[PDB]
Amino acid sequence: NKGRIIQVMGPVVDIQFESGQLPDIYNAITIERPQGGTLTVEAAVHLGDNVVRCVAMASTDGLVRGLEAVDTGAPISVPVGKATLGRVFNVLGEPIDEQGEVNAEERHPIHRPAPEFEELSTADEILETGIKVIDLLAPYAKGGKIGLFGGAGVGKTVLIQELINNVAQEHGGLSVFAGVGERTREGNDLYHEMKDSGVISKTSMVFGQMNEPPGARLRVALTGLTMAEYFRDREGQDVLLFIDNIFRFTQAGSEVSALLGRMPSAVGYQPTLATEMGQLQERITSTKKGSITSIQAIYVPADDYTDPAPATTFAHLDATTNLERKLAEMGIYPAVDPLASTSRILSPAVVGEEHYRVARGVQQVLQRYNDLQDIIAILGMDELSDEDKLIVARARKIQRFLSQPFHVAEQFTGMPGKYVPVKETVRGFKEILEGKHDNLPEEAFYMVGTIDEAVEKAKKL
Amino acid sequence: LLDAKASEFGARMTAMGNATDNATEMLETLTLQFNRARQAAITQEIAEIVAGANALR
Amino acid sequence: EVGTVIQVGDGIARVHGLEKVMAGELLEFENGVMGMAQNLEEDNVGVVILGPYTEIREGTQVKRTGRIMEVPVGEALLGRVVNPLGQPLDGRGPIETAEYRPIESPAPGVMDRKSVHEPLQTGIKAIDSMIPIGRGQRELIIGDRQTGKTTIAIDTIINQKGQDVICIYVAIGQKQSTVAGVVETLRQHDALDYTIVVTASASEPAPLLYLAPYAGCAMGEYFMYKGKHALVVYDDLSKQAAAYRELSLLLRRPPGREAYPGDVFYLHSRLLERAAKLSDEKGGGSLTALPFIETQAGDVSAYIPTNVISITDGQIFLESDLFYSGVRPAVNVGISVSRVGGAAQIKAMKKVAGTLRLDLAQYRELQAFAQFGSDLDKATQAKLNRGERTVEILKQDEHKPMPVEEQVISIYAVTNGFMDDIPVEDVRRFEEELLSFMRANKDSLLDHIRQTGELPDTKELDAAIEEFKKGFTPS
Amino acid sequence: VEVGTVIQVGDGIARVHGLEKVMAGELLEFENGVMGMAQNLEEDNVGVVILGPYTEIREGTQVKRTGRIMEVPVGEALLGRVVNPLGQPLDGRGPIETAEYRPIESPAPGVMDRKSVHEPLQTGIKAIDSMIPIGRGQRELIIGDRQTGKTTIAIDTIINQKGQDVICIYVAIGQKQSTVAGVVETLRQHDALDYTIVVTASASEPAPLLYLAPYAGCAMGEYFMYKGKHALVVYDDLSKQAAAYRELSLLLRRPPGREAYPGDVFYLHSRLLERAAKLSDEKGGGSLTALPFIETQAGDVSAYIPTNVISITDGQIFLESDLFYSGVRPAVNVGISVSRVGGAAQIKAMKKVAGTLRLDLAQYRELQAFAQFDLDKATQAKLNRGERTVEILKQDEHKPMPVEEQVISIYAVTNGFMDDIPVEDVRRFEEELLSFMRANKDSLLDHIRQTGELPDTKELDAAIEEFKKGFTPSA
Ligand SMILES: Nc1ncnc2c1ncn2[C@@H]1O[C@H](COP(=O)(O)OP(=O)(O)O)[C@@H](O)[C@H]1O
Ligand SMILES: Nc1ncnc2c1ncn2[C@@H]1O[C@H](COP(=O)(O)OP(=O)(O)O)[C@@H](O)[C@H]1O
Ligand SMILES: Nc1ncnc2c1ncn2[C@@H]1O[C@H](COP(=O)(O)OP(=O)(O)O)[C@@H](O)[C@H]1O
Ligand SMILES: [Mg+2]
Ligand SMILES: [Mg+2]
Ligand SMILES: [Mg+2]
Repeated sequence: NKGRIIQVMGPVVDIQFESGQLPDIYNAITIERPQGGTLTVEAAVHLGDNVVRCVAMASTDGLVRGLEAVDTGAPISVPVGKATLGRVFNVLGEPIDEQGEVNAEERHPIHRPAPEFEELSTADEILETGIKVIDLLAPYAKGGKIGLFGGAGVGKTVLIQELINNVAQEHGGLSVFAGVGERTREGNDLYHEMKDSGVISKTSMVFGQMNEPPGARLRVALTGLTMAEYFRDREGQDVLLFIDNIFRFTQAGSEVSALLGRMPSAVGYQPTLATEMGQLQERITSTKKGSITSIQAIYVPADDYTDPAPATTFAHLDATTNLERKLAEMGIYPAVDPLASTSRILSPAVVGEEHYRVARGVQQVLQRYNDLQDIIAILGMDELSDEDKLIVARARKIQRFLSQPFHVAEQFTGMPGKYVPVKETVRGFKEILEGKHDNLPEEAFYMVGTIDEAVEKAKKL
Repeated sequence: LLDAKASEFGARMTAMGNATDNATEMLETLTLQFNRARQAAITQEIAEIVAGANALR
Repeated sequence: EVGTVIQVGDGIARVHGLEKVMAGELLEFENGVMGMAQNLEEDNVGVVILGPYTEIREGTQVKRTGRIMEVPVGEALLGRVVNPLGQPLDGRGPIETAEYRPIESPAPGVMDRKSVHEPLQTGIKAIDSMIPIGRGQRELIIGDRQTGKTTIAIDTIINQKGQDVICIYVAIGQKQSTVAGVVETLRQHDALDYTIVVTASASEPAPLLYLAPYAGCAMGEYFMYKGKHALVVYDDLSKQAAAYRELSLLLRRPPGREAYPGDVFYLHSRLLERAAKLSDEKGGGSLTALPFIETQAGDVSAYIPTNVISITDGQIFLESDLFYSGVRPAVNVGISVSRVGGAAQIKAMKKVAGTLRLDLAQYRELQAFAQFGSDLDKATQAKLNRGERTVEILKQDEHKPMPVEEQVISIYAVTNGFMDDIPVEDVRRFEEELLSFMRANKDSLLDHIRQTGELPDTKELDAAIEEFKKGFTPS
Repeated sequence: VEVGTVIQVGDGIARVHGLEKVMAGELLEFENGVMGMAQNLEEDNVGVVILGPYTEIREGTQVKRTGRIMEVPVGEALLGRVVNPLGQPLDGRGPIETAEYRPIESPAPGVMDRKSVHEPLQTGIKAIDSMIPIGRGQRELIIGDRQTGKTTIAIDTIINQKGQDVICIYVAIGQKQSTVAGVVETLRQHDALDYTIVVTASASEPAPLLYLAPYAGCAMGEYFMYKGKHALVVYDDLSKQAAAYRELSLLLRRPPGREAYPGDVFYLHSRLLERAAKLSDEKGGGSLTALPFIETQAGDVSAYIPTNVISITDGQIFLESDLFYSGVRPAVNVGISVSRVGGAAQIKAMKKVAGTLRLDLAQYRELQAFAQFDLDKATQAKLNRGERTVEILKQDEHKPMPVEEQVISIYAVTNGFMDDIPVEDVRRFEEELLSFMRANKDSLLDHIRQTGELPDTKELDAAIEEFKKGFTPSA
């Protein structure tokens, strides 16, 4: 089926086809450029009068009205299986690593229905990250859905890179990384880092970064997800799915929304925000056939968690790491909110009675410190009771012991990174609550691994 | 000492009585600023939605 | 009868023809996918699609059914997981039933009702004592995420075990594995066999999220109009509202505050008014509603929260500050309301709860003096000691609903001063051991409250508690 | 297709009929010689944006295709010249004689075309070079209110590239032209103009030229990047560029979003700043470093346009008025400011002495605020150290310090050599110390110049102690 371009409006293209020869919605349509090369566009809306409105997957500059458009007869299909491992891809499933062809068995379409209710289950086993604040207060689950919330420049990318360094290094199964609407520098940094460590051989990489037009940023996560879905269903092996940043899928949809003919919703967003998010998100999951441990960076515009995009995303997660700027502004890294960060597996049944009690004890001390901050600021420190003065002292030490130097952030911290086991983390915060380190200064707790390292650091001061 | 203590606590009554009256004055000023911003935010948000809808039609 | 599609996009199809179609009529596309006529315009019919739309194109034909949307109802849906169309999702075969009801159905009138006088026990001490819910009432559960909203509804459903009350948990816009987790929790506590689970997950089309509460309401109404009693939970109406907004904006109906149309209030009021307490002439059955609202950063004055607050008979406000402190359930008693009030309680609970709401109000009002220890006069000294002890009784573990007879004795003990001698940290252990003592030995005092709905002889009850208090070992 | 006709025109926005097979985003030439840019290819008409004066462009004016995209002159001929976004000279020193040209629109280097940022771009400012270091190929936002010192940082950075073989490009967007003339004279007086290109789209210019100005300046920098040389580009500022793009979009009747900006306002700056990069050794190893500007209103970093540009760049330098007027100049907020390349952009000497400096001073400023509400020994020592370090990071405008001298000054204060010196004498101590080191201990400075590493710390400690014997404190 052949068509003709009648309008070009930025990333949107209207194509008139012959009567009774219309491409279905989500079909890939190729257009030969005048300059040279091929432009793939995806069918979005059937406007009427045999016209199909399409979202382009690359630049529409150079196009002319009247050019021929060819219906491929199916959605955007991309390579799957072990041929994708070690390779770097774009939105269309083409290799961008300059290492020859991709001899794949099959090519699956990027669009797909979500799994059945019968296929799904819950994630109960704990996944050790080696990061103190996460493992204690809001631990991740194996085959579960993890979300890394944060504002602009609070530490989502540094955190997800550390989780790759800690979790994916000694991982028996396979991995997938999806670069969605973020910095191309960081894709190059991560590729060469994975190449040096040897993790590249276990990992399929896809990139559709913020240089690209919206259509590329809209569908690049599906390209990566389709590869992860193969490793879950077809092969019998565990999968790690890293996405940075999933917000850019929603933003990409918001860019094309008004040009597709859709009236705007609240806060400048598309009216189909929740439906578009759900139909992508519900595919990202573990099933009875296989396990996907998904870790997704989630941008919070204007540091506003009430924003429709991050607010709607909260429903799709089993654990949430809530980054806040006020902690990052002090130098507390990772800047994890100890109260607002949550997990479905934070309970005595999973992590034990001691872990839950210590974790809850930390939250009550830090909650009481926040209630006193506004009182102390005006009326002074010495007007408090002896109980509250001790709570303030321990809260500030706890807050600093929640900080940690990362392996991937040595160029920012200026010191070596540290891995801390869970049983060691629980022991450290327990001794601080009991009052065994009340004579150590605050800086001793700042930027260390174990509680033993805090005792050693206090001697230097 | 007892007379000086009486003077101390009397002086604290007055000072913290003023600080209470000053806090209520400031709390009203902040409540005016809040409701100025709340009304302005809703006015702007709804105006941008309606402006966006009129651009299509 | 027949019409052809002009344009398709985003779960919406505009159809040429269908000249005698009804507003809200069920339509069938040629591939078997269903639709609903929402907009009747001069030259087309705006149809919302109740399924996948990738095979729907221009030139696709649509048929009239001549019927409004119905759902299967009755005993066959008990223990089952279904979608808003009544189709089973649990993978446990079909739903055999002759009984059907329409999704859109008129609520009982002013003369069809009787005042709400019967308790619907949640089993949660804070709710049952000071914010009581009655059979036929609509009580909003409202608060930010991770405040304990869903838990309260699940614990309420579990507490209906052996009370002859059919429960209905409607999930709107949730992750489907989270819904799978909820039904497993109900299964483990033996709550599922009298419960219907309606789920329209986030990947479902927007019309199913929109229609999910109405489908669950119809299933509850079957038991109401047959003389029985039922409970419906909408979790949540925020995501339902957003789904209806999506469709209205796509059908180009004019936007207002937060881009919602002018009939979004009408949407929720039409839903919630169908929950009611019928009169003796109409059989005396009831439907109790527990709608949810997820607020953002505590903004109760946002548009959709404001709508559902005014519609309902009361609100159970939850808060993050209380949740993080360890006050769980995290119920703010000061701002929470039940307009039905004492009428929804038995005589025993009504009598003991008067002092409880008085004591708890004075504690949180005079909490500024709490840090100034032992400088205060003995009037405010004992009230702070009493107040912090009543807070510990109002704390309650997850999935452990208490019978009303055990609640009233626990509230009676703390309010009359039988726990003033015992330390603050031992109050919760003192409660658990006291009720274990009362269940085993002094069952006659418990059984009096079960049968009569009133307190037993107070001096006999005082004697029973004092025997336990000597046997108890503090620490 | 041969010749088009202007059917309507207003506010520098013509609508053309006749051009059938015109390309998307094509350069067009009007009858009088003024150029234009065809935005959207609609079915009937073509919306053309005029790139120049529109006084003589009436209805019935002839338009013709060029068959090309928008293009600018590049190379050595632009060095020391003041041009507009089209490339036409405004200084009145003859025409720009050059054969090399580059387009306005050009793709960014891909994932495999880049190498990680590893080479310093020395600003000569201690606060930036130590705590928020910029590397060759990095994008570093300079953000803050009016009169906070943003332009001064960019001009001082440009001046510091004297003899370092880095071609600078200062892009003025929406400024008054007399201020741009003053900037040109400041570069002339400091002998920085020889290696600097001054692109200017003043406030009197049409909005399309303000819109197009950063892309023109980017293209002039890309020339040197792809040759294997290194270049720095300053966009002063992108707030006025975005405002000019908003004007452009609203005049073309494109649908408005937040603050009346179009949906692709993020994309505008993302594709611009992505073109700034550090190329791989395989593609020549050149670079383009970018200093975009944002003007905040009342310190509102969380506004719409500021957070878009923060989310694009590799960190930001945030300047505030309260710091500026309290004596902290440059007025860098250590907590909000950050570098996303970090230690990789510093030489090993700076990396070792200032590796933890930003985190230490972030902790200091929090502790300073908390201390105001009699402290202990270890905590009081941290405040005394931090207070002295703050004085070192203070610096006058137009006084660049070589990186070797910065290392010695930061090494001295962070290793406690100024603990016995009063706070008011720290800046005089620094000036006298470096003057002593230049005159008598240059081999220690020169070791840092040549190797990029610290000298022997034993010898360095002794050399600083030797200086202190001849220092007289005022207090
Ligand atoms: N764990 C950390 N330790 C030290 N510095 C950090 C850490 N996380 C973030 N930062 C600082 O903040 C910057 C921004 O981090 P990034 O992950 O890029 O933010 P975003 O949340 O926008 O992805 C980093 O370049 C670094 O300077
Ligand atoms: N009374 C309680 N005691 C202890 N934990 C609770 C209690 N109520 C709820 N929780 C826990 O706190 C979390 C609150 O989330 P949830 O009940 O889903 O509320 P929401 O629906 O508002 O997110 C759950 O993970 C639950 O296990
Ligand atoms: N380090 C400094 N020391 C003293 N004065 C400074 C310094 N930096 C900037 N200034 C002064 O601040 C004023 C504003 O500088 P400018 O760079 O124009 O700020 P902006 O571009 O943010 O408006 C100028 O008068 C300049 O002399
Ligand atoms: Mg990031
Ligand atoms: Mg919930
Ligand atoms: Mg300036």
